[PDB]
Amino acid sequence: MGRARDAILDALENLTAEELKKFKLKLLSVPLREGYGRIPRGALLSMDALDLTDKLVSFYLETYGAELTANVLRDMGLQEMAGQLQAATHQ
Amino acid sequence: MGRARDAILDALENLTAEELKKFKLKLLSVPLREGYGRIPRGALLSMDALDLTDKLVSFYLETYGAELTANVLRDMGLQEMAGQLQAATHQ
Amino acid sequence: MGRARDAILDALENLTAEELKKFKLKLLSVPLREGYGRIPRGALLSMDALDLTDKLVSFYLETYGAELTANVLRDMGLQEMAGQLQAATHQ
Amino acid sequence: MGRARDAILDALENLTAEELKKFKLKLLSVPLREGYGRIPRGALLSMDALDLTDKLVSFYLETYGAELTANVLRDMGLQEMAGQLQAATHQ
Amino acid sequence: MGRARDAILDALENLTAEELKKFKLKLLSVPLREGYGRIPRGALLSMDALDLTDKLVSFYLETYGAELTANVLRDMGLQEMAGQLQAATHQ
Amino acid sequence: MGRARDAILDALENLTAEELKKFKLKLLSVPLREGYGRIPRGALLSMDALDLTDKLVSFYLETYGAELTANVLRDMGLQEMAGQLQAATHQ
Amino acid sequence: MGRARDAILDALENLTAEELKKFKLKLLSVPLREGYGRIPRGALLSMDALDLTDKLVSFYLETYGAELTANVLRDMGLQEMAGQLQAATHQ
Amino acid sequence: MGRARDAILDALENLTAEELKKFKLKLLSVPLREGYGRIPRGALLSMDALDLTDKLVSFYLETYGAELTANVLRDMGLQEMAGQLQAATHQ
Amino acid sequence: MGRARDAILDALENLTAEELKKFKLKLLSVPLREGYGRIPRGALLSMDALDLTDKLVSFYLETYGAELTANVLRDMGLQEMAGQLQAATHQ
Amino acid sequence: MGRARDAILDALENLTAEELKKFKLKLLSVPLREGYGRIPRGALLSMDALDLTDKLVSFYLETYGAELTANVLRDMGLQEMAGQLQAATHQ
Amino acid sequence: MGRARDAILDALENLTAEELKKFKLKLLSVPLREGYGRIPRGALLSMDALDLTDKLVSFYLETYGAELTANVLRDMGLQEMAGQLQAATHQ
Amino acid sequence: MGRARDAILDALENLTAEELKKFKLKLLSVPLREGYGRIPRGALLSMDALDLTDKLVSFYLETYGAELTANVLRDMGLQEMAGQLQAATHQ
Amino acid sequence: MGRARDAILDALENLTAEELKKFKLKLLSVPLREGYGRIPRGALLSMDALDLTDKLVSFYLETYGAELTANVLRDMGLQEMAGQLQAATHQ
Amino acid sequence: MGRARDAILDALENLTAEELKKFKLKLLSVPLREGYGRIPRGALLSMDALDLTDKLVSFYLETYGAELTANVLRDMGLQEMAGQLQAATHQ
Repeated sequence: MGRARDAILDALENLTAEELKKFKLKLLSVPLREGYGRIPRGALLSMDALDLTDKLVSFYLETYGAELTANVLRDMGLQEMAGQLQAATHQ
Repeated sequence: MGRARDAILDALENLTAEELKKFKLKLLSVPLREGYGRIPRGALLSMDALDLTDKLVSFYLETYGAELTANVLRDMGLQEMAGQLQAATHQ
Repeated sequence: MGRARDAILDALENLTAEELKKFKLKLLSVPLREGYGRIPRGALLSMDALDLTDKLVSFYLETYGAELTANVLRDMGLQEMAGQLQAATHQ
Repeated sequence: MGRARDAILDALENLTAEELKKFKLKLLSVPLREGYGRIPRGALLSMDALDLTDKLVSFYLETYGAELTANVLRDMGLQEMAGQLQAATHQ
Repeated sequence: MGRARDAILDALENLTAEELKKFKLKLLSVPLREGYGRIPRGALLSMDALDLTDKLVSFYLETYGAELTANVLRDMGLQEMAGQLQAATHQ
Repeated sequence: MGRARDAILDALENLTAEELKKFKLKLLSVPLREGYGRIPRGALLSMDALDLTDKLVSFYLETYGAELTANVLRDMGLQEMAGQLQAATHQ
Repeated sequence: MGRARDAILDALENLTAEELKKFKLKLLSVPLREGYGRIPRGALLSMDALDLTDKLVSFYLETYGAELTANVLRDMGLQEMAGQLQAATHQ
Repeated sequence: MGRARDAILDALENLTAEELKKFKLKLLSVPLREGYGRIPRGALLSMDALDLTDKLVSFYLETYGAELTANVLRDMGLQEMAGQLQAATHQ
Repeated sequence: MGRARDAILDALENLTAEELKKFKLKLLSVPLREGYGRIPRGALLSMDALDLTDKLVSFYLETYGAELTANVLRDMGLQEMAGQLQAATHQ
Repeated sequence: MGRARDAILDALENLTAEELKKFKLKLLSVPLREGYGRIPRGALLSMDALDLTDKLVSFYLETYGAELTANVLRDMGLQEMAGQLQAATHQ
Repeated sequence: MGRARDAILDALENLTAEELKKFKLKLLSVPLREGYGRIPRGALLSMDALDLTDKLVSFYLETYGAELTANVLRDMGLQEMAGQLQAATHQ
Repeated sequence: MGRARDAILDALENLTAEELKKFKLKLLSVPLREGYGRIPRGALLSMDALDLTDKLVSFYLETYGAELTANVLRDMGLQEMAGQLQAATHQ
Repeated sequence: MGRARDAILDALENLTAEELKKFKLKLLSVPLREGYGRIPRGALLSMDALDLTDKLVSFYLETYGAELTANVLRDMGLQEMAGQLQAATHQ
Repeated sequence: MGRARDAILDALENLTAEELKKFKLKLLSVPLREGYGRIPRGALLSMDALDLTDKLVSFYLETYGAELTANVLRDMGLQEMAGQLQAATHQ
């Protein structure tokens, strides 16, 4: 399958346990493109990094999942991680 | 068949594992109108969200099931899920 | 031949395997009208849904069989199936 | 047919699966008045609530079955279910 | 013809498929008064409730057949069917 | 014979034990085309993926079965399995 | 001779024993045209697929037997069975 | 059902996790009036507020449960929470 | 007729299904006196408690059957049932 | 008679009960060569490994039966049993 | 039946889950007087309090079971529980 | 009959359910002497300790069965049960 | 049978539970050579180490199974385990 | 059974939660005598004191288990615990 399920993991494994919670919280209110669902709170507020990567690639696709992860990471301040994620996904 | 069973599921999936137990506990003593039975403790304290919503639409009807869920949600404090459920059910 | 043998089936085939046992158990102690017999334990505690519907329409007639099934279902709390059966049989 | 088989069920469905095992274990050593047999251990440790109620009303009569169930429930601590059982059976 | 052949039937149709085997097994060693033979083990372990009632009223008379059935039923614990049999036969 | 009975399995076998339960639950309320029946609740809430795909292709036709599976899958959010299901069935 | 008895056998042989019993049950109450008899309960609830096919082609004619079988199959939900049955019998 | 099961919960959620342990420890030696049992240590030393209030209303009744909770709360020092509990319970 | 066919039953109904299989397995290799045969594997590993008691009293005798059952029970650990069987058989 | 009926059995006994169902399910939709019939669904979904082996060698010949079994095994993923079957049958 | 199976439970429900593991571990190497077997490690390291007390009264007798439990409890340091057990058992 | 069927059982009942699975898995690849068959994977991965001992003594003889069990036990690291089996079988 | 099913186990049993999930997640997107299937997501995200080794040697062969496990272990960082697996497999 | 499974516990129960990790880590590289296996990292880094003592006495024997524990304790600096372990085990 696509390798985008790995580039996301390498991006979410570099987050500390404190800013992973911030990522999950901001995932609850980020604007979404039409036709895509939103992860429910009950599952979102308890997943670890691996489950979160699986769920992100499941609800969204490779391209949109990577793009959404990059946008959320950039909006919360982390610039180098979003940059390396975009570098890994685009080429 | 009515879509009110999906609305309850969308509201019970936004509760974490902690206030789901609180919801189930509050369901054991909430006042009920006449002609409706009460879910026994033996099964109530073990269902997850899916079993709970199915069982709620089983004992109570769609309209009363949604109304009772909204009442219990307001009673325990959550005004956002209750408002979402009212919006989904009424119209 | 009356169609009431079908409306009962649609009510008993929507019960889970656990609550079918509850239905059969409650059928052993429900009050009965005069002139109607009671299903013996040896056969009742082993029937599946289809045999149960056949025996219910055999001992009790169409109207009384449907009414008794609705009463037992409503007594054990299941009001959606009871209402469905009442709507199907009354008209 | 007496309704005491129902009142027992409402008492055995209102207690969790963890303490149903405790009830069945207490049932192996509770003193019995003369002329009444004891449920064999091979089947007593595998029955769920429904078969337990049926077996209790079969081995012991309605009055003594309800009395024994109330006594066992009181002995193991639960006096809410025991209280409602006594209220239902006596009147 | 005496009605005692019917009452025994009403006692053996309330026994499940597992208690009927226990009844037939106990019938091979129950003490018997003088002048009455014992059912051979070849046919006893293969007949159903109806054949069992017929042959019980055949070997033993109506009064002794009912009394023996009640005694065996009390021996294995089931004192509800035994009580019903006594009530039906004595008066 | 149509090969899309194999595609549906590939979509139902990629779901975890928790979201398969949600799929079965949402299959109880999805709108249906005229002339197509609804799977009874008693058997639907107990079958696994293999029985589910067999009965999905049995009750509804081949193309409609695939399309309904895709509709339900997108409704609950999973648009990765739904997309590959469309890719398999359409061409 | 007509080959409709082959098409009916093909339709009844591809459905499991569980819904075969349901088919035989609904054959007891399906509406019939005037001049056609009803299969008695004593034989209907015991015959297998082969005997059922033979007696369906016996009591009713080839055309009416096939059409009634298709009607019963659609009524009980299986729309794949009836489709191939009508395809075979019509041409 | 009485609302005092909800009054107790409101008392056990407004006290911190450090003093919930103190409450549970004090519950192990508080004097009890005759006829009432004592919660075993193994279960008591592990429940959270929801399980604790459920089991408090289970072992003791509505009135005695509320009274015992108020007694323990005053004993350990918290007078505001006990006063709130009396205000909720008595009227 | 000897009552040892009953006491043995009381020993084989007071042990669970996981101990009955162990009893049957150990009955395969227990030492036997001369002149007594061994139950074949094909039938022994399939019969339940009742058939086991009957065939135990058939192959062996009353006294030897009871003694062998007690020896197997004590070898597999259960001392309470073995002592009960001793008390029942010796006097 | 060829021994190829054994090589199939050695392939159907080394796969678990969960994936025997998947094998039987894919046996209902695998493409078939001209002149060969399809096993009826009613009997397919109930046969065990031995009955399945006999049926496979009956409907299809030894060569085509082995080839079809290998193809179905490779399609469903298991390429360890498929290679073993191919090695056993080809030489 | 003796009440010793009741006292042991009162001693095993009053100790935490952390030290129940210690009790079960100590039970694997405690010296045993002759004529009594040792509980196998496979089942001993998985039972809860109820199964443990049933197994203890099964392998050992009432007197020896209580004495051995008290000895093990004193061995690991818990003196008050052992004193309670001795007081309940001896008189 | 030899006692080696018991010494194996005492070795397979003294190891937990987690490492029983490891034992069964290692039994699929252990080298075998000439002329001895290998247990098929379908039945091996589902049987418990009792069935495992029975089939171990069936496929392999007493001497080789005990030797193979000890070899597998030392292979998977358990030097205690293996030594106990050595002592039990040799003398 | 090849010993490679044991080399893989020693590699998968020597890594913690937190990184076993990472291994199973990386197994969902690793490139595969042509002709080999992919483990379905539903079963892959639930099996433990033993089932994982069994199915790894099932879908892939001895050589390719070991090679794929080594490649995945190398990719996710663990160089010691991959080196040990390569040393065990190659010679 | 030997008492050395107790002394080890008394040596591992006196370890703080921090130095227990150091003990388990040094257990991964301590040299072992030939014929003894090494505990895998998967379980070694998750067991607490009780499972660790059981595992040590299982993989190694009484004498070697005690000796290895003493050597590891001396290596990591803790001398008084090693001394008391020697005093307990040797005499």
